[PDB]
This record gives sequence, structure tokens and C-alpha cells, in this order.
Amino acid sequence: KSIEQRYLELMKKRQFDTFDMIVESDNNSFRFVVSHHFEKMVRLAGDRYHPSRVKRLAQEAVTLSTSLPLSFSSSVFVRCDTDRLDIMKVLITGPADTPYANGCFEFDVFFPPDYPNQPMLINLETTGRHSVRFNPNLYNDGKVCLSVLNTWHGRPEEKWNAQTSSFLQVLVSIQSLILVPEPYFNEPGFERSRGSPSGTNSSREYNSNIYQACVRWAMLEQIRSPSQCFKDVIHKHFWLKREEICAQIEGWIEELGKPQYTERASRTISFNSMVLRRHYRHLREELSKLKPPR
Amino acid sequence: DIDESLYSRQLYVLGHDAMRRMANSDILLSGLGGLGLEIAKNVILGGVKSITLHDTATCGLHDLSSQFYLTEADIGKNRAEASCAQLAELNNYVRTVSHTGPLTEEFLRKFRVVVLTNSDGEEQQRIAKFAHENGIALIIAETRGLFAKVFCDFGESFTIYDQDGTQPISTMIASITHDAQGVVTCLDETRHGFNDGDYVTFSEVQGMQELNGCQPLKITVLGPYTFSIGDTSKFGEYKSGGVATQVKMPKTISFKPLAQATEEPEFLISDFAKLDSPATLHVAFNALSCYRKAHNGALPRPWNEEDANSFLEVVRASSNAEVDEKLVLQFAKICSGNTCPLDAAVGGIVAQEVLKACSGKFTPIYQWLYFDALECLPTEGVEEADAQPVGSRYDSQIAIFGKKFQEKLADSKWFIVGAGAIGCELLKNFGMLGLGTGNGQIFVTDMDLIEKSNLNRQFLFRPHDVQKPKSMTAADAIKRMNPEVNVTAYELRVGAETEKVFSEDFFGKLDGVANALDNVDARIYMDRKCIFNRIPLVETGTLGTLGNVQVIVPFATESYSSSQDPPEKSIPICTLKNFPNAIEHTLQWARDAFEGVFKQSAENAAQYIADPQFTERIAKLPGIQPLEILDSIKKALIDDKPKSFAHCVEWARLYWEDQYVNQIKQLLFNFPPDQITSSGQPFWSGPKRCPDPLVFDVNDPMHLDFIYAAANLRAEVYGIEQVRNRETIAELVQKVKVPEFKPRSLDQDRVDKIISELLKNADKSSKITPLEFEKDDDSNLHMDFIVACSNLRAANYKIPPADRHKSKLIAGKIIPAIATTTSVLSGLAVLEVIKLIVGHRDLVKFKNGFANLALPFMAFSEPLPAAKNTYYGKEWTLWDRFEVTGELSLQEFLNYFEENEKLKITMLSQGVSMLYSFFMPKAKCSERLPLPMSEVVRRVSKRRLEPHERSLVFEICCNDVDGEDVEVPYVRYTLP
Amino acid sequence: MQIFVKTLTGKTITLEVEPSDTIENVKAKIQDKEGIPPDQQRLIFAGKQLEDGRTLSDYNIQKESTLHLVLRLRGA
Amino acid sequence: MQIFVKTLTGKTITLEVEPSDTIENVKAKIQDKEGIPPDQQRLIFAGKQLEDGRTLSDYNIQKESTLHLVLRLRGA
Ligand SMILES: *P(=O)(O)OC[C@H]1O[C@@H](n2cnc3c(N)ncnc32)[C@H](O)[C@@H]1O
Repeated sequence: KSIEQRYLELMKKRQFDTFDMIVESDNNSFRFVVSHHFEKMVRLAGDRYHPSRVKRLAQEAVTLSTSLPLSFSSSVFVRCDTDRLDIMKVLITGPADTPYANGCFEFDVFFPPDYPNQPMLINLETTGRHSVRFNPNLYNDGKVCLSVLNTWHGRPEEKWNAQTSSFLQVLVSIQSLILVPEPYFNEPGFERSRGSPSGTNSSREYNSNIYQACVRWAMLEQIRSPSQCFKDVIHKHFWLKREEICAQIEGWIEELGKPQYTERASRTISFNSMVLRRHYRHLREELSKLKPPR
Repeated sequence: DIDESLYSRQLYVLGHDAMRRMANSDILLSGLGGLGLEIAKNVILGGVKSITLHDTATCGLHDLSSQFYLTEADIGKNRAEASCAQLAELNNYVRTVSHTGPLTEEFLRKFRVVVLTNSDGEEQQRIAKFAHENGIALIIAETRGLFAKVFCDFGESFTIYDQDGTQPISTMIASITHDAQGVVTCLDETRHGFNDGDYVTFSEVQGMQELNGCQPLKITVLGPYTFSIGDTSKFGEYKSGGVATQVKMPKTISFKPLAQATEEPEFLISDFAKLDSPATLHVAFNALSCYRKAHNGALPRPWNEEDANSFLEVVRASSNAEVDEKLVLQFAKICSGNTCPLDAAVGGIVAQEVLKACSGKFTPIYQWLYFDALECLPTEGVEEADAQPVGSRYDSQIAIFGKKFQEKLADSKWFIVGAGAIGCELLKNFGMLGLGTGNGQIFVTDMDLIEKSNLNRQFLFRPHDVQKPKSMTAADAIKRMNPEVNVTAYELRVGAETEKVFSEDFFGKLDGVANALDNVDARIYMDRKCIFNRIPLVETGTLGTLGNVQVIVPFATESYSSSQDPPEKSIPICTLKNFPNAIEHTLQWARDAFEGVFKQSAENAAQYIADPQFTERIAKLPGIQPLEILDSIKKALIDDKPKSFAHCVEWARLYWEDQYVNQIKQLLFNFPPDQITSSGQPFWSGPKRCPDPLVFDVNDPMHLDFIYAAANLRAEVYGIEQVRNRETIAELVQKVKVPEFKPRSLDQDRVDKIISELLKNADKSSKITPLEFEKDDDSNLHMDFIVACSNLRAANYKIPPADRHKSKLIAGKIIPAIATTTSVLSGLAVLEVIKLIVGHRDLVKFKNGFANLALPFMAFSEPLPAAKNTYYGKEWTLWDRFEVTGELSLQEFLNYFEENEKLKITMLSQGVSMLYSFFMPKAKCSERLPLPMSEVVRRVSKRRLEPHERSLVFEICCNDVDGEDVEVPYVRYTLP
Repeated sequence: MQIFVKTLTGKTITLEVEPSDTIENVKAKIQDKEGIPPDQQRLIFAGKQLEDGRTLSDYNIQKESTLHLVLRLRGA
Repeated sequence: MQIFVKTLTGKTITLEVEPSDTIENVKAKIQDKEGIPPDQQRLIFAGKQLEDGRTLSDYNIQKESTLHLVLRLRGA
């Protein structure tokens, strides 16, 4: 079988699973055994829930158990608490031919008690301890930006809708609008500067920064210290494609070694290239240590 | 000025100008029955300059049905004189006096507004003529059993400064056409919301600068996103920018005198299903005086057929227009009685009208208002022998409902949630009704304490009752008002944590629940409890002059949770972070900065100081959480710890510099001010305002205020003594050196190192204390800091600043509230409670209420019936449920459902938990199958089962025999 | 036929509707003109609350009639 | 004649615009289907800009060509 076929067959079974995120504690309390961003909000919510929330979450789980996107280029994996459907973690792999390609990005999703009237809360965890801004819509503090996640006046088609909007819609919106091949033009106003040499140089600079950022955090840190919920899936994904990531990073290095027209962008590109070489040496060191999955 | 510490909630409804005008108005109130008492109470709580209570009748037993300030010992005394002493304590700023002399012409000249109740026809006509001839506002109010009548005559020329009370709406212009019919298009296809024929003004307009600060112009709404202002060819071409703001145009109207308005009345429709009722009620109320004159000043006897026929004949002789004879007979039958909720509602309406006359705000009634509550009576009526007086304080109530309904009321048990304004009014009405005076009881709960600002609208509390629990004080007050009332008070907050007291057995003996809460979570919880226990629930809610009542009847109507309300409006992340364009955004940003600086930055340090073994607990946390906590603790305890107030001032100056200079410079470096898109619109255009970094100036009051507030708060956080001297702060802040700023384009080892640093350098003798944001205190500098921060950020983006009033309204999430709306809504809710207690089940009798006293407006509608769904041909609603008894295993539960209901359970849940699912791990499924359901619930919920829990509620998603999903009712699992 | 819808806040709405149309269509028009989603609208006429699945003929809504768009409140 | 223009649902639909049609004309012919304002639309070809002043012929867009239409994508 082809390697893509093996990837698709192996990761199909593990798209939607449950994990023990909360365990019993003393004096009728509970504690989190995994690092969840919305733990404080979960504790504040307590046992409050809208009557329609249980039905909405059941329908959402039924949808996610079969309709999660899956491909050789990009895939989405969702893990939920074994006793609470309103606490979830999302892993999204970067689409091919993008600066995020073959990079594992982790999100924390918490459904408020007013769901589905209020949009769910999602926070990006793969930010390198708030030192990396992976996208204009992905602030380094972890906040994720989408028009679908806003109940603000906006437009009735673009707002969060109690009926038509869904968790799968939000995941697809992230996958299709945030991890774009050219993240620089995601910022409004900059979108119309494309096609100019200055815009191309700015996009190249941003892509060079994102390349090393993804190589360091989305790959090396995920391999070294994977999340407990996404350990085996990350291991399988990185073992099955290790030649592909090696080739893609080598191509990135060759692209970054090309001459630049402006010195201001050239210095940053060279610095990012050195940083990427330093990170790629470590990534090659770590990849060879991956024990092949059973 | 107006005492904001007392009228804080009422100011957001009325306004400074309106309150100033009411502070110079004298009120005369004639008649001190129940309706007069409610009018006087609401007016005094409003805060008029003075009120004079005039009455000629003496206190009697019948007056105790609605007058809560008279006792049996007051029988024989003048009502006004007896009630004046208790009425004065409501508000010390209002001078209250009692008058017993005749209403001479010279005496009437001293009052701006004159209110007439229980006055005869000739006196009413004379006083109305004198008031109209001398420019004195007159209001006539009457209550006869289950009927009401309100008349307003505010003079020949009355000016209204705010016709509806809604805040002006401002929109942003994208393009204006330059021709004879110039069309204004809003920004990025956003609805302006302007009404047809509105008046708007323009500002910040480039090119058409002549429109800046121009007089208001009549507009023509051409669509949801466009409108026309007329000919714009005389001005220059439009470049960009501009803000169009709605302007409230005053209106002048003329009020007909009573002697003229009687023949040609204009009716304000109270119920839209009874359009013909006011026409008949006008004639009935007019002919009541003739009947009294023809029967020695005696009203028709309660439920007497002969007297009803005589009154019908009098009505026929008095008027030639056709009238509803059945309505006339009913009115004559129940005209001699009196009830409390009706008096409260009409008193609230009349007090709002008095305030409108005094201040000139809101549109008054034009001109007659007639209301009835005939649905409260039994369908078969009341036997005459049952309505005879029995020498009791409820005689006026027995004259309406009879003795049997009084006995039913005495044995009724009702639960009131929340003891706020609505809760206090509901408690007063229930006590006056005689509810629970026999074998029944009245339960009231509230977790809050009395605050000074609460005294403005809560009349059950006194200035010396501050810091006392609300529920107990209200219970004691209504016990004083009526000694026969039995009340049990609790200091608990309703929820999952207080089910020990509010258990299933507590709700089992209840007959109904009245909601007086101020949040949605408590409302949903009370709805769930009422649905589970199958008891009626009455929901009340107010917002300024707006109000609503919803009645829920088991097996009859839908629940409060069946419908949805608009969600709370969130702010887009970038608008809060980098691109604010309104004062609300800056206020929210200031609140977030306050929280993050003074509360979140010190919680970990305080926990570490208080708990000696905090480090060992936080060393076991998963992920990078231990590092994120230790680094914050180190930063709060060593790096940023100030050793003196001068260090606090330096920190405040540096924080100001970073917040208003460095970040703005970085933002401008990222996006140049003159950045232009390819097609022509600038990047810093439309909703995007180009900022400019500020220059620090100690002479600027805003900068000094921010420095002072920030330094004082920082010193308070670290325990350093505050220095409340503005001159000292100004002197100290001038010596601070600001570093230059330029724009920019092993874990175990770390935790061990940081732990060593804390145990070596950090001192446990510090007094780290996070600050809790308090808004009603003017000495904690919280509001001053918030105002300074928001105004500085507004000046950063050229956003118009907001004063302390608007900042406190927005940042503090204040809900405006007034006493009149509370009284009206509580009266309506008590009417619905009476309807429920009677035994009505047809949805026609029940009426959901909606009111807006500003317009004024009030309408009613039948509650919607519960939605019907079918599974296997069996109809079910939200009130139906499955009944599973005994103790069964999870496998036994699934087998029971599969064998009996032919439903295959694919997802079983208990509240927020998930006991069973189709995608659960096989090991856990095998483990949970043989265990009892109680044990499974205990394991999944991670909490023990309390002894008071006698049953559990499960929600199931089931598949029929054919494999398609079907909606099924919830399951009530009875523990053995 | 032309009907008017009065919001609880006092703003007046003008609609162009022929009888026989389902409430859903009326709520859709009101949404287009103001912006409230259909499930957040409460229409009151002649003491009755308009429900989805019915037409104006059942409620006898004729020309120049007035409806009321009421809403619930969270204070107390 | 027939060319394809991208829509909301990811699918690309069949529309009757001309190379001689300006991008304003293309926007109008997209508008006549759903009422979407011309200024909301950004016509794009393989990630490259198209704007009102030009016609489709200047970008060699003709029969069987596809347009990646994105409705002036918004943000945070
Ligand atoms: P307004 O805010 O004047 O009156 C509301 C009162 O209700 C009390 N309250 C709110 N929420 C609850 C819960 N969950 N339980 C008990 N009492 C509640 C507030 O404290 C006000 O007194």
C-alpha cells in the first residue's frame, strides 16, 4: 500500500475519542490531570447548563464521530472528556504548501452553559509560551479570531447562528481561513497590497518567521513533550511522514537561501534561516529516535 | 447637586435635568386609601421637593385590605395624619406634611401637580376646572374592585423633552451623494436603525465640513442602510469620514380640560383583546357617582342582583350610546370591593404620570386609561352569601372574591426567590392579600445584604438596616405591616449548592414560585426545579421603564427556557486590543487592565504567602502550568515589589508610558498612519481610528488623576500606606526617569531554580492582597482609576470622553431601575398569582404582561401552549417524563428501556455528566454496566450522593427499532 | 397589504405583506429590516402570541393593523 | 457565455458574464442572483486581484474560466 493510503487508514480510527481529563479528588472535588486553558471557567460554570445544551452536544458528538475532515494534507482530531462533552481538545495538522505544513497545532475548546446560544470558546495552546504569533488571527496570548465566533452586530450570515452554525463549521473555518498559504495577507488592509514587490518581500519575511516558529513549536516540542491526549496520534503522524517533513524543511531552507532584493528583509531572512537550521538539526536528531508504532 | 449615592439607579432612568426639575415641584395628594398610599410611596421614593397628604375620610376596617400603614388601633383617626409619620421615613430629602382642611382655591395654588382620589363628581369637576384655568397639572385616579381609571390633564401647553426615553443612536457614514436628494450610506453595510422622519446631526465630516455642528435635519429612510437628508449640492464634495447622531426633538401638546374631555375621550388601550372595554368602563365610572347620589352615598352591595340591575338602569338613563350590559353588571357586582395588587399597579402608573408632569420627560397618558382584571374572578362567579363581610381586615377582598377564596389563600404556600425591589413588592402584596395567614406560609430567600443605593426603590428597608440581610429585614417589615402573616426567611442563593435546604420535599408542599431575580442562571435553575416538581411559576423582570411578566402553568404552557433571549453583546478582539472606536471599548479595556494589574497579578503571590506548602502542590500541576505560576509569583514578589511609595509612583508613571506611548508607537510602526490600499480607501479609515501617542504633562488633570489613582491602588495592593495628596504625587512623578523605547518588527531545572529563588530572596512577611473591584464606594479609587484609564485611551484615539456617570453605568454593568415599574410589574404578577390560586387552567384566563411606562405602553398575550411531539404515536410535552423505580444496574436500565419502550439508548446523561454513550471506551463501558445507577452517577460526577436526594433526572437520546433518532421525555429515576 | 410593527421601545416598522404568508416569512422580513433572528422575535396581536407554521388569515391580520414586538428582561 | 464563480458553500456556480464585461458588470451579474452588493465582492483569479475598472479580457478570463470569489473577507 502507498504511504498516503496507510496514513489515511491508520488515522481514520482515532479521529474522535475520549480521554480522562478529570479525575476524582478529596472532599467531593475534582482536579485536572491535563493542562486545559479553560479550567477556571469550567470551575466557575459549575453545574449550570441550558436544557437544550445536552441535546445540542449529543447531536454535535454524533456529527463529529463521522464528519471530521481527513486527508494526507490536513486532518483534525478531537478528544473530549470521558464524563463531560463540553470540554474538548482539538489537534489540527497544517495543510500542505503552507508555512504550517505538517505541524501539529493544539486548541482547547470549552462549551459555555448557554451553548448553542453563545459561541464556544477556543484557545490556541501551541504558541511557544506566548512568544510566537503564528497568524494575524492567532494572537500570541492564545486567543483565536473568527467572524463566526462573534455575536457582535456584524452580518446575519457571518454571525454565530444558533441553528446553522456548528463546531465542525468552526473547525473547517479555521482550517480554510487561518492556515492559508499566505498568512501575511490575512490582516485587513494588507490584502490589497499583494502583487507588489514590497508586499511579496513582506510575505516572504512573515513566512520565514513562521517557518522556524512552526519547526520549533509545532514539531520539535510536540515530539519531545506531546500532550497526553494526543500522544500516540502525534507519534504516528510524525513517524509516517518523517521523510516528507525532512524534504519540506530542506526545500524551505533552499528557498530561504535565495538572494533578496532589500537588505532590511535580507537580514531578517538570514537570521530566520540560521534559526531554522539550528532547529532542523535538533528535529533530525529527534526524528531518528522515534520507535516505529505497532 | 443630586445625591448620586442614593439616586444612582434612578438617575440612569430619569436624568440630571429631570431630577433637578422634580426637586422643585410640590405635590398634593387627595385621598389616602390603598391607591393613594401606593401613589404617595412611589412619589416619595421618586424624590420630589415636597408632598402634602390631604384626606377627609377616617380609617376603617375596610381600609386594611390595601393600606399597609394603618393598623386596627388607627381606626377612627384620619388616614393622612396616621400615615404621614410612616410615609416620611421613606425619604429624608422629601418634606411630607398632612392637611385636613378644605381644598380652597388659594390652597391649590401652591402645588405643581394635584392628584385626586375618592373625590366626588362635583369636587372633581370644580378642582379640574380650577387647575386647567390656573395651569396646574391634575391627575384623577380611582379603583373599584377589579377596575381602574386614570385621567391626566397637564395644561393647555405641555412640553416633552424626551418622548420615548431611548438613548440616541449614532452611525458612521461611508459615502454621501452630491445632488438635490443626497443619499447617506452607512459603513460596510451596517443598519443605522434610524426611524422615518428622524432628525440627525453630523460631525467629523471631511469635505462636507458645513454639515459639522449643523442644526438637525429631517431625514427620509430610503432603506435599512440608506437615508436622504435633502439637497446637498450647496456644500463641497465628500471625501471620507463623518458620524451622524440622532437628536431628540421636543414636542408640545395640548391637554383638553376634564369638562371637555369627558364627551370626546381618547383612550389608551390597556388590553388589545378588549378594545370595547374602555368605552363601557367610562360610562360605568361616570354613572357610579349618579348611583351613589341616588342611594344615600352607598355603593352597590357585593354580588347583589337588584343593585346590579339598578346600576344598569342608571347607566342606560345616563348615556345614549350602546354599552356592554354584561360588563356593566359585573362592574356593579364587584365595584364595592378593593384589592392590593390592583392598587399597587395603578399607584405605580399614577406616580409615573406625576413624575412626567413634574419633569416633562416621557409622553403622558392622552388622556384616559381604563384597566380591568376580570379574569381573576371564578368562571361561575361568587355567591352573594359568600361575599358578605365577616368583620375582618379582608372584608374589601371578600367583597370581590368571597370567603372561600380567602380560605384558599390562607392555606396557600408560595416561594419568593430574591428579595430585591420586585421581591419586596411581591412580599408586601402577598402579606396584604392574606396569603399563608392560616395553615400556609410565605418563603423568601436572598443571599445579598442591604446597600444604601437599594433604599431608593426598596421601601421595606431603612438607612439603619444597612449591612443586614435583605430577606430577614423584609420579613420583619411585612410582619409589622400585617401581624397575621407567617414568613420563613433564608439567606441562601438558589442553585445546585443549596439543594440541602431546597430539596425535593421542600418543593413538594409548595403551591407556586415567584421569581424576582436579576440573572438568567437563577431563572433557568428555578424553571428546571418548577418543571421537575410540576408547580406553577411566575417570572418578572424589569429594565428601567420596561417590564414583563411570564406565567408558567404545569401541563398547560411552555417554560421560560422554551424560548430564547438575545445573547450578551461581546466586543471583537481587535476592537478591544488595538482598534477601539467607541467609549464602551475603552471602558472594557480599562476594566480588563484593572483586573489584570491589581487582581490577577497578585492572586498567586497571596496564595504562596498564605499557604506554606503551596510550592509542593503547584509542582504537581501538568503541562507548563507550574512554570506559569512560579514565574508570576517571582515577578509579583521580587521583580516588581515596591519598597516605598516612590517606587509605586515610578511604577505608575512607567505603566502610563507603556500603555499610552510605547504600545501606540509600536502599533503605528506596524501600520503607518498614511497607509493606503490599492483601490483608494486608507487603512486608517472607517471603523479604524488612527491613534497618536500622548505626551505626559503633570499639569494635565487627566494624567495626574491616572498617576494618583494607579499609585494609590498599587500601594494598597502591597500594603504600603497610601499618600492621598495630589501635590505630593505631582512632585514625586516629576523625578521619574522614563527609559527610551524603540519599535520592533530543562523545565524541572527551571522550576527548581525558581523555587530556590522564592525560598531565598522572597520574604513571607509581605502583605500581598488582590483588590476586588467595587463600584458603589467613592473612596476606593476604583472608579477614578477606571475613568482615567478609559478617558486616556479615548484621547489616544480621539474618541470623545465620557464622564464618571456614564463610565460607572457601562463599566459597572449597572441595570437602571425605578420604583414605579417595580410596583406595576409586581401588581401584575400578583394578579397572575391570584389567577393561579383560583384554579384556572384555560390559557385564555392567563395573560403574559409587557409594559413600557415611558411611551406609555402595556399589552397582554395568552401564554403559548407546550409544544407537542410524538414517538411511536404517543404525544408528549416538556412536562411528561418516564418513571423508573427501584435500584437497577446500567445494563438493567438499558434493557428495561429496550424491552418496554422499544428504544435503544445511544447516549445517557445526568446534568452536565455523561453516564453512557456509543463512543465511550469499551473498558469503561464494561466496568459501568454491572454497577448500580447511583454508583455510576457518583463515579461520573465525582461527588457523593446526599441523603436528601430521593430521585435523579436523566436525559436520553434513543433510536427506534428502525434505527432513526427520536426525541423522548426525560427520565425520573426514583432511588429506593 | 401594509402592516405596522411597534417595538416595545417605541420604534415603528412598516412591512409589505399579503395575507396567507407564514409567520416565518413575516419574521424573515422583520429580520431583514432590523436584524433580530427569527427565534428571538415575539409578535403579539389582539392578545395572542403569533407562532410559527400559521398564516395571517388565521389571526385575521388585515390592512393597517398593528403588531407588537415584545421582549423579556433580566433585571429585578 | 458561461464562466464559473466561487460561492459561500465552497462550490463554484455557473454565471453569464463576458470578457468585455467590466468587473463592475461581473459584480452586477453576480448580484442579480442573490442581491449581494457589488462592493462586498472581490473577484479574484488564482489568488490575483480583480477590480471594477478592468474587464475580464485584460486577465484573459473567458469561456470555461473559474473565478475564486471571496466576499471581501473580514476579520478581528
Ligand atoms: P434587583 O437586583 O434589585 O433584585 C434581585 C435580587 O435577587 C437576588 N438574587 C440574585 N440571584 C439570586 C440567587 N441565585 N439566589 C438568591 N437570590 C438571588 C439579589 O441578591 C437581589 O437581592
